[PDB]
Amino acid sequence: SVLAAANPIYGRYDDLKSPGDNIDFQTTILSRFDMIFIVKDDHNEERDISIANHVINIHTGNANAMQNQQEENGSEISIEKMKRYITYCRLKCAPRLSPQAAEKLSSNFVTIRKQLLINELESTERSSIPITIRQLEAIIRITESLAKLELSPIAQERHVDEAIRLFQASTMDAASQDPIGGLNQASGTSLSEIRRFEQELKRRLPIGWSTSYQTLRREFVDTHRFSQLALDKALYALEKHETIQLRHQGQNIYRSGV
Amino acid sequence: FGSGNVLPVKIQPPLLRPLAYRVLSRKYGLSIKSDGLSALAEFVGTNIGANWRQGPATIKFLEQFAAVWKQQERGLFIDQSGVKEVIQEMKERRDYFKVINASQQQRFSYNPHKMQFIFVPNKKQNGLGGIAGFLPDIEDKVQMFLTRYYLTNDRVMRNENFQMSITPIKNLLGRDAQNFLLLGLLNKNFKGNWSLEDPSGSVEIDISQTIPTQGHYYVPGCMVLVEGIYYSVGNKFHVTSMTLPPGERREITLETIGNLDLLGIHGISNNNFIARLDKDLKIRLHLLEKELTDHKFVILGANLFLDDLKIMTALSKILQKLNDDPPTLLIWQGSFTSVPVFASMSSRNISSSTQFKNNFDALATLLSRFDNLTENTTMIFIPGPNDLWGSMVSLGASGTLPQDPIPSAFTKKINKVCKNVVWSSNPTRIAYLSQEIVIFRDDLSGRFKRHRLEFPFQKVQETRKLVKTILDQGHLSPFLDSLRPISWDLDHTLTLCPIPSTMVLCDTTSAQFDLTYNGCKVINPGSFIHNRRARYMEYVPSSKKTIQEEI
Amino acid sequence: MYGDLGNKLVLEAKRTKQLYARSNQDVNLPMYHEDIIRNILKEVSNLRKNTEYLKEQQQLGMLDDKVAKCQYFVTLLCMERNKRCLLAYQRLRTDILDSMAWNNNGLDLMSSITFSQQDTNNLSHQEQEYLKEYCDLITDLKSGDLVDIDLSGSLVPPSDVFIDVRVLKDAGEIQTEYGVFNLIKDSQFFVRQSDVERLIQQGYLQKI
Amino acid sequence: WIMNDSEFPKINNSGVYDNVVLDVGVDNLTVNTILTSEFVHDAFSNDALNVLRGMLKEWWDEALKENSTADLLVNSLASWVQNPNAKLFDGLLRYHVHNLTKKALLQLVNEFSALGSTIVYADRNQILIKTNKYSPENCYAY
Amino acid sequence: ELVKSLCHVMLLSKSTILEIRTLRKELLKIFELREFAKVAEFKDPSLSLVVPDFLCEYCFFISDIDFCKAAPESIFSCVRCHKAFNQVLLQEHLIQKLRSDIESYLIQDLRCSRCHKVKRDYMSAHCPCAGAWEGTLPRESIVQKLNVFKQVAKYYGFDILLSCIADL
Amino acid sequence: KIYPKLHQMDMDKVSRVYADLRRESISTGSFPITVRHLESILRIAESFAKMRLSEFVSSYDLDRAIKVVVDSFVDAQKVSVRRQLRRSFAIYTLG
Ligand SMILES: [Zn+2]
Ligand SMILES: [Zn+2]
Repeated sequence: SVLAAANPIYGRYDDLKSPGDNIDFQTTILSRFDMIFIVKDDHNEERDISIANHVINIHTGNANAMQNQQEENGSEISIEKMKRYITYCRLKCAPRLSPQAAEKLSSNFVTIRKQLLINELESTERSSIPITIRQLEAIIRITESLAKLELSPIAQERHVDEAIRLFQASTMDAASQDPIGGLNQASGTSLSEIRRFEQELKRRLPIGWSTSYQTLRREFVDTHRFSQLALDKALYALEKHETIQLRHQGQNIYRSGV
Repeated sequence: FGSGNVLPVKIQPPLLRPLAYRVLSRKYGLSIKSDGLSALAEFVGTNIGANWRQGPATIKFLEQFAAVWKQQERGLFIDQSGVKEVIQEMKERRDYFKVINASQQQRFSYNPHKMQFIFVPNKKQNGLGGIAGFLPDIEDKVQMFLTRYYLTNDRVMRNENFQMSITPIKNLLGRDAQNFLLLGLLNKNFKGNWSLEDPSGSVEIDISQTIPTQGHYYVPGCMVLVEGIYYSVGNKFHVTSMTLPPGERREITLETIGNLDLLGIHGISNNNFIARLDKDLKIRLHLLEKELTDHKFVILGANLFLDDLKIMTALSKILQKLNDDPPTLLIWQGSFTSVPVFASMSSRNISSSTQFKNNFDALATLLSRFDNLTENTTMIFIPGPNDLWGSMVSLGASGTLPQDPIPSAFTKKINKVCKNVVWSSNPTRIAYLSQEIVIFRDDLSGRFKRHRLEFPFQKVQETRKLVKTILDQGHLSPFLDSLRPISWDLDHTLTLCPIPSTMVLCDTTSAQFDLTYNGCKVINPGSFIHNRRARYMEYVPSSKKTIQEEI
Repeated sequence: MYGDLGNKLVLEAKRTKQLYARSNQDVNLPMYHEDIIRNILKEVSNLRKNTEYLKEQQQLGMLDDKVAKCQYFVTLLCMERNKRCLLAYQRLRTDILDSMAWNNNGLDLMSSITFSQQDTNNLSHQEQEYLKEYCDLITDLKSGDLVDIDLSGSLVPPSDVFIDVRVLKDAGEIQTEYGVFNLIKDSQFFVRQSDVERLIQQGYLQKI
Repeated sequence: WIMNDSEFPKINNSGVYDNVVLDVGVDNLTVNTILTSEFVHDAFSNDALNVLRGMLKEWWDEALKENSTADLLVNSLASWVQNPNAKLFDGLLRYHVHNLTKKALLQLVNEFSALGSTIVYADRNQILIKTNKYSPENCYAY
Repeated sequence: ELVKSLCHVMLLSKSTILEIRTLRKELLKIFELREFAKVAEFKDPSLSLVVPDFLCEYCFFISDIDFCKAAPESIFSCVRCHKAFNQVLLQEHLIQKLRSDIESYLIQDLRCSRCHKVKRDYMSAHCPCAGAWEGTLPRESIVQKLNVFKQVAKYYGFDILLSCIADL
Repeated sequence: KIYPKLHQMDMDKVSRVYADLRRESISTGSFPITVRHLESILRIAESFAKMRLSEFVSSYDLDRAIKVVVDSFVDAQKVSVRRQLRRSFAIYTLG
């Protein structure tokens, strides 16, 4: 098995630029990795204080005085015990899938492979992180690995859900970078239509009161101004923390600020 | 156990414990504690005269003491209660009926993997709850509708007719043809299009050429069986047929769930073990029909106004006749005020809460006259839309379904003038011997009529339609959280997986009826006063009813 | 073909037997297999329908008798195999239940205080009923002619008159024949073996 | 949501100020807000709003010409708006009035911000203003 | 507490920060405490319970009343004119506030812990993002709100609100 | 010979300094600050303890390390924001 670590070009991910201009690994090598984790810093104050306290406890000697206790009680095991458990599990068990697990996995593969088509058609450029049959076999392997922990002789939907969630956290998150704006040929008319629609919406709707997506579609599209990409325009306006809020199961669109 | 001997000589337990030990600890039972041993000295000393050299008496006493501990579960250690069980023994040498509110009802979850009900410990018993313990947790909001879907899908999959089978929605993502049987919530997407949703996923629905099965109601927020063809050029399930899940009788439903004492009057259940009982049901069905037709409990017409004078006079005339033959139970239902009571900023007039209090003080005067009705009748109080706490927020509108009883502060001396009075929530469960009755008060027909799917294509038929929808859906709220909010942890109160034997379903917007369906009886009291006529109906546990009118 | 599913059920039984065989202490039965059993029930019902259909199709006289005999025998044999598998599984589970019922000094098991060895929901309803009548049978055995002998007593021979014991769980004063034991936790007793057999069996004492 | 929104915004700029501070009291905010001024699903009807505006304008004009009843009506309109027990009461009307008053207060603070001064506090009845000058004796004209 | 509250008043200057912070450290040297100790930070001793828009019938005045910070002689009397209020009205308004708060908690919306977004499904386990559904109004806030009402109902004699608390 | 330790020290001051340095970097700055810069303050404190041939780090050494780290960050800014950043960071280095 291969465990690899690397940095992007320019050092940081530089979320302002395209994903293809940030990852120098070709599609040939990136298809052989079951899980890819893109790691970023969020610079939050609470997390920074928690990490600072955790790191200072390590240096001042307060680490060991805690750790042994948990390793004693019920929550941690030593390296040698975990090594012996790993070797016992690998030499004793080799689980198998159930008929319902295959049905749940096939639909997830179809969904995650459909999404890539819409993303590639919208961005009019090929995806840097690929989704292939190896990505289905990876989820199968993760399901069986999860089953291996409990020495279970069969893998079921309980393990399938966790494997799917891990795959969504690892690879689908990396694929779905969702660029706010790249100023490329894709959405070229949108470069002005975004401001046009923002002005039309902010003149129609004062700082109070709300509207609906149904009305904001029907009436603003009867004039043939539809672009099929306005789904994320509302979210981008929401990102300003003032223009748009979504409430009531996403039905209600509320004007909250300038 | 006998008396008349010379006198109760006092002796130390040291000379008594060997016999008790040999009889109890060795053979059957154990743990005769020191305090319990001292307690067991008094009763054996009551007849102490010429004993400890006698024959059977002491052995039979110990045998009888063992009888309680085989009968009752009790425990191991014998404590100062030892006299408390001998009180029961001397006791050995109607009842068993209760009214269960929404809050005090036991909670049961359902595990789809195990096809079985799991107990949920009540937070009130163990949790401190001194400041906030009634408040639910967010995880219930995520499982509120999943629990409904699991219960309905189990029943659908155990039906006789089905064995096409129901297919999960996401299993349709690659198919371009064929037929599928989809079961799920009918609702509207955030885009405004009709859609069907199951725990697996969701799909849009086309009604342009749908032919529904007439005979029931198709309101958003309820499970629907649907049939059609899926088109992958877009994402649309073109419907060709629509129906509702079939209903199940309680006799066939109980066998699947075993003999769980859900509304357990036989006993109670905890996290350790559950309770079942079958043999007592036959004898108590015998007792139900053992010439007990004298039992007579009466439901008044709903929505009676205390502030109105004519209503009070009519109620006095009705209680005049009720005094002659006192009903076994008398259920006063409906809103007790003709106007919602709210904060009432204007203090020039008397406050509306004080007016609410005063209107419950005239009841004492009108009721104190009829002494027999006080003496041998139990009254059950049902709230309404315009009562105190709800109207402070909803302002007369209908909101949360679990509605708390009327506060005891503003009604205090009606508990004195009357002997047996119980305040109960809006949905409640009367457990009478081998019978379960459900009390529910809201306007169902208006909300059904207002919200229908309206497919692009004698008044008593509407009553049958309403009954069939309510009974087949197995739930008293076939509506989304938008139309009526629901307390998250109390939703089990509103789910009728076992069909109740007798149903009280009052609706002022629907005419009175008396219908029978798969193992139940549905009655509709309503509109206490109508056309200058005041009506109230009688029902007997032997499945006969009467309507009594008094202009 | 038809019976190939039932074999799986038998396989499960084998695994349970291992847990019964490799058991230093008492164990709990796994979950019931009502879904597999219902599948065999469905397939044997289909076999019954097939036998009926063969009956009519033969009695209208369209088919040779020698031909019909073969499928008749096949259906009969498949039903017999399914019955055998189900009965073997049921008998193994019944034997384990009987062993536990005997190894709790009679008593009503789940209704009264239990040694927490088994969860309520593992057993089937019919198994729960069976356990109840079996416990009642043990009870009215113990009151038979052999009152003096405790038929639910210990099965290890007595060879030590005086033993040292240690209390595991706290409790109050308990009277015994001609004396009293005070069960203060983390305290040691030197007393005769006969007095404390009951308390050791119920987990309030340690060692022997 | 619209009947559960009765909270008003406030400004609470804290510190120690070595300049002069003015404590003004703004009365007639609601009536001034009313007199001054399809897609939206949470708004009151504009026609009835204009009818109310005309009613308030005529009432104010007659109240100016020594009319006691008109003055009483003008004073009691604000009480009438928020009372549910009063008939013709609409929650949308109350929300509309509150939302326009909220905008009016911010506009008034911005108008004060036009000249050299800084807001310290705002409570619909008290406004505290920080002046550029240093002595109270020199702010009579300003 | 006296030294902390005395230093906090001086600290609101924004122009003499260093001078005041040196004196604060020197004063905290008398005690055995360090300048950045958590025990040496100032927090507001009082909570707040504001009932908005109360009407004076004889004054026609809109006033917002806070039942925690405001001193007596102001809770039960109007500001412009010293006319006493009616107590049961105050209790009813407090009850209205409590029930409205409980309702608002019961009708809230869900969100993803990482994708700050609204849940648009009636039956789902988590976000399409690997995450979890959390609440827009956490339980701790409403618990604290129910806590403060109990103290307010006991310092002043409000029998109706005390009964309302115990019927929950 | 010497190996000083960090038994008694002010954790809150260091945590606040690290959080402030992290905040004032993305907002206006081009000097990368991570968890890797939190440990440098402790290393410099141990170095200043070594200079004195002491086996325990005191408050003076930690304060001096914080001052060195803060002065190394402030003086690598633009002339426009340097005066504001120096004033904002001046409360920590009171001595
Ligand atoms: Zn006043
Ligand atoms: Zn997410």
